[PDB]
Amino acid sequence: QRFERIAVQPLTGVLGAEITGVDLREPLDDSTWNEILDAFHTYQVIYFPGQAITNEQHIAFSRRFGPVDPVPLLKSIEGYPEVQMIRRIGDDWHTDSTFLDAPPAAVVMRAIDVPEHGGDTGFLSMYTAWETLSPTMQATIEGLNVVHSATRVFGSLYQAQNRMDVDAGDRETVHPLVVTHPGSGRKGLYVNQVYCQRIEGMSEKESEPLLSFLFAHATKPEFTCRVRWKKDQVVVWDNLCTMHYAINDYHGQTRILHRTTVGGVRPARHHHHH
Amino acid sequence: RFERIAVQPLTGVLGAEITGVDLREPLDDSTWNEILDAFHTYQVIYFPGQAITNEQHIAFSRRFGPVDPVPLLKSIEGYPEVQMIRRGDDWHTDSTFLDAPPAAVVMRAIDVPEHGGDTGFLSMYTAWETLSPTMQATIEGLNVVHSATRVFGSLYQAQNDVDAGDRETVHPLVVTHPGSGRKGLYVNQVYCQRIEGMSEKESEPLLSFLFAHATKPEFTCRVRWKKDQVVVWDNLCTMHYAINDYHGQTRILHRTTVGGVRPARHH
Amino acid sequence: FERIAVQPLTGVLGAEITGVDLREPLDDSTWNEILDAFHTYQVIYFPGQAITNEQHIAFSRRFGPVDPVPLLKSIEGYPEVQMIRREGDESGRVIGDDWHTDSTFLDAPPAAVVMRAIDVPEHGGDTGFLSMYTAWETLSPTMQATIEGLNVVHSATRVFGSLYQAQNRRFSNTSVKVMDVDAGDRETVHPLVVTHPGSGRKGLYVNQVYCQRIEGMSEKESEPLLSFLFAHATKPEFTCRVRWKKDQVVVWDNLCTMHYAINDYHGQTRILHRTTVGGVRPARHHH
Amino acid sequence: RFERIAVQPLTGVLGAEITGVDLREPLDDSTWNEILDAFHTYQVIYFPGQAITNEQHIAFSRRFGPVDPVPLLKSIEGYPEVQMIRREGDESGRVIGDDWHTDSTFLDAPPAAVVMRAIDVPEHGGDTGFLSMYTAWETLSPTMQATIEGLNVVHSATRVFGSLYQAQNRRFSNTSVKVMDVDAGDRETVHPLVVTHPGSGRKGLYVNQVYCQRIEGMSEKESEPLLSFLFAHATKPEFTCRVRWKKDQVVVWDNLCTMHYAINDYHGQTRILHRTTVGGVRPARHHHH
Ligand SMILES: O=C(O)CCC(=O)C(=O)O
Ligand SMILES: O=C(O)CCC(=O)C(=O)O
Ligand SMILES: O=C(O)CCC(=O)C(=O)O
Ligand SMILES: O=C(O)CCC(=O)C(=O)O
Ligand SMILES: [Co+2]
Ligand SMILES: [Co+2]
Ligand SMILES: [Co+2]
Ligand SMILES: [Co+2]
Repeated sequence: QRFERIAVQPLTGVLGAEITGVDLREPLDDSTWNEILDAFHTYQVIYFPGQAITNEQHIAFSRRFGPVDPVPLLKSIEGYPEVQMIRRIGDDWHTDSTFLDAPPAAVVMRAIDVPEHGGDTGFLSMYTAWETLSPTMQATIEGLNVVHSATRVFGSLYQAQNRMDVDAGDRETVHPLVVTHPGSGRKGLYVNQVYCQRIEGMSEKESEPLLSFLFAHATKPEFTCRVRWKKDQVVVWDNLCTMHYAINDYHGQTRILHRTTVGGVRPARHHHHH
Repeated sequence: RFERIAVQPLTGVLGAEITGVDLREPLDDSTWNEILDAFHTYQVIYFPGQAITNEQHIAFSRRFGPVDPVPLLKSIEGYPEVQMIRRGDDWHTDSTFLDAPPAAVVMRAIDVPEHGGDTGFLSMYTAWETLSPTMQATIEGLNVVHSATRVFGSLYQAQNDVDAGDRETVHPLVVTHPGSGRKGLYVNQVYCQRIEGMSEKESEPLLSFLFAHATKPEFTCRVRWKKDQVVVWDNLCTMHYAINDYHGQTRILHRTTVGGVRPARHH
Repeated sequence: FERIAVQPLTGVLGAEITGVDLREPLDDSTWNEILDAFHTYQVIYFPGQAITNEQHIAFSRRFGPVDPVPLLKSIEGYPEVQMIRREGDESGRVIGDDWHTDSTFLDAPPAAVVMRAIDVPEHGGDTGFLSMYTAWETLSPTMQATIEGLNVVHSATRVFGSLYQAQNRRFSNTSVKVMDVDAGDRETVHPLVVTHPGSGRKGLYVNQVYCQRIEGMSEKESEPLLSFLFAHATKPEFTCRVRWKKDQVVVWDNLCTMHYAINDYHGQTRILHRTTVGGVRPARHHH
Repeated sequence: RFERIAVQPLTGVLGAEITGVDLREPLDDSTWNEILDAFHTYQVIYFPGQAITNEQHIAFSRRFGPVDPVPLLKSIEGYPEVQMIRREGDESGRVIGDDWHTDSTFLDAPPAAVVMRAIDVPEHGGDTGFLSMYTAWETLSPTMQATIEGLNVVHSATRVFGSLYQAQNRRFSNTSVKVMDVDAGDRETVHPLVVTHPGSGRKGLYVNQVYCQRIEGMSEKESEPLLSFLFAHATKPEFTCRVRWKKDQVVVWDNLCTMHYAINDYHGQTRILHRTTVGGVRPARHHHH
């Protein structure tokens, strides 16, 4: 499509794009914002090189995407509670915090101090993962829901490795296996190995073959892109329709990023129509 | 509840010993109906001590459904419905690559080892019934492509009539038994290739899960063969497994096949 | 066999022993034949043996000293005799319904178990057995050479340790003692391949209930090999199936067999009494 | 380290951009030695702005070893040593190399290296994944390493152009691919599971899903779990890099210690690259007896 106010360079044939010709230190006019939002909706993960911005500017940019909440979480930046420090879940493919009834809609991350080489982030499209399934596979699983919890990350199953709050780790939520993105209207797969326990109404054993197949299917290299971080890069990813993977190939070097979270609504099959 | 025969179940899931009946003789209606009841309930049934003839084996078989005049290479001379079986070891049921596989098989031990050569059986009713309602609802409408390609078609030839080996048929994943009215799972690793409409990759995890689920020991029984034992198994709602632990000994049985109707979800 | 009658159950393992009265002391010649049959057939059963507790204990003592198993409740009056019991009304976890051999989380697991039917269903409640000699002997020479030197980490974590506590499938108070979680998590290491101290034969020694990983490997590294061995050892042709009749006594070798409890008797009482004979540390050689 | 070339590593595991060199020209000894160093270290190297001709591509290739064309691929027009990787705008058939593999491991002596040049490539799309089998090997536990180091693996082309290929329906186009012999597709060779690179002296894992059939001496059932585990382990994203192609980019990869993966995310566009293959020696555990 046509971009007049920004320059967009797609990273692959599936997802990811470099956005230039904008200064995120400044407020964005309506026309420029609308192009950024349509690039976000199309490309699903977008990155802005060369944006030496402040905390308030990071927060204000984030707010264009949706609400960002006065969080004061343990890793909140002092004086700027909407920004968290990320200093280095992780190295399995996932999307963030799917154990919540309403996970983030997006995340906006800024490199503060990063390696010259190493520390890439993989991304993939769950739209493409869904669309490459056969019509029969689609019809078979489209109505299923999946139980998500943090039990293997900070709940009882985690604790039971022998060598946050445990109740909060164990609390289950249920999301559709196939979700409709509230902004693009597109269907995407919604499952991940970090937080998904089982299909709602099935046993774990019953669920395992299907979940394992979907994990392997979604993560084929051709559904993926790889983002390199440079100092002052801003990355925004769609937390509903992508998954990501943190690459730890920079042993012994400092990696510091700041993060804001944009709030979403309950993942759903639709937002009041089909 | 059985007045004309004596029935001793082999396990809590399937299999039963039937005594108090002489298969040399014609069966009156009341006795036949009890045998058919026992067959429908226990799914694999065995009659010890039945020193019968070929025509008697054939006539007993005909009570279950049609048995076809057509000889095979292994037909007994003079008795083309009876075949000699002389000696499998994956769980299967027979000939599911056909549009209409056998409904049942009636096998008679002629000369068999004193120990060794058991046959495992399992119930696909119980395999189906131990799946959660949600798993059931999710897969009940699927159909499965069966062929003999890995037994005597192109895939077999590539690792070791080929057109007949490759010919595909489709059966429901879940079938209703035409006599009992019960639903059972219908899949096996020997002949099932993929789920109709799905790729192989899509299909394999679900098929492998169902194969592993159906073959848990508690869904199973084990039949020992004795001279003159007659065994009948339901070829739709059971699977079986040939145990080869009798290296170097003669094992001869006779078999008749009872014809069935196309496996289906409803009649 | 001159003193006993032995009827093998299959071509791989299992035999019926008759012509013996276990109410009586056994002369040397008869005992030696029973031991021969045990070593050969690996699981042996004696049909019509309406014996008392002292007699069960005395028969057990011929195999080795009595060393009770941690998890099971003792019968009233006899600490060496333990229950396997399930009630008509019970719906909780069934004791033994994955392939295993007993208590492999111990440094020195039982050598053998002698179990007697007290009150059992007319049909239902069989026990599966398999031979780990045969499991080992059907591996290719190259597979054998590849894994013969490996050891395996065993623990009870999924039965009464932290992983058990973390899940919902729960044992009944009926046959099973209250237990310590640290003792459930405690690791022991055994060889993957063991030499039976009585027969001198090599057998595979791994089971899905108690084995966590191969010593020195990660769980991920271990899983393919362990899963392959579990599937390989449990093929039906390596197996037999024992039916219980009232007063049948069964003896199994706890080192070279595995067993499987079949629960196809929902709604019926099943009671058996059991004595456990102590063994020594599993090892690759006894020289 | 580098005085004659500029080297920019792509990731912390493998891959590097090489600039400050003109591949139209012969390379002096000092410059070649640095390129070879970089190749040995980074395992896949790429040279962005190299509008070279066929003779120059061939002459650069010869610095790595002699030219030994790969069985499957079609030669270009005036040059039998230069082969096409090509997919047309229109094409819907099997894509060349869309499983992780290294090339032609069914040969007793597979290629040591490949040098590939972009002729006409999409503006976005058609990346190639690479990974390091040194790093795959080195992240296995010492005990796992000791357990499998002595195994050998049977390779053949049966699923690419032998009987198993003929028995299935997913078909290559006539476009980049020669008509092939089924017996040659089925012919087995055996390589060690762990190989020593003859130039770097480093051990790397040597297994791939395209050509490996079983472990020598084992049944298929015995072999499958180990091979599947190694395939999954070697292809973790952190062992990988992703190379984007620009027109006139020259890429050289080590065919012994890397694997690669062709990404097909450019449905409806032409992609043409030209390739020369450098011959290598029998993979082996040691080059010192
Ligand atoms: O460090 C990164 O690139 C992203 C890490 C991650 O998994 C997250 O914060 O969601
Ligand atoms: O042991 C048996 O009689 C069953 C033989 C068999 O498996 C077959 O009918 O294909
Ligand atoms: O109940 C049975 O059949 C055997 C249970 C068991 O595993 C045991 O007693 O060790
Ligand atoms: O097309 C590509 O990206 C590489 C394909 C491949 O495997 C090859 O050229 O050997
Ligand atoms: Co994350
Ligand atoms: Co059969
Ligand atoms: Co037990
Ligand atoms: Co290739």
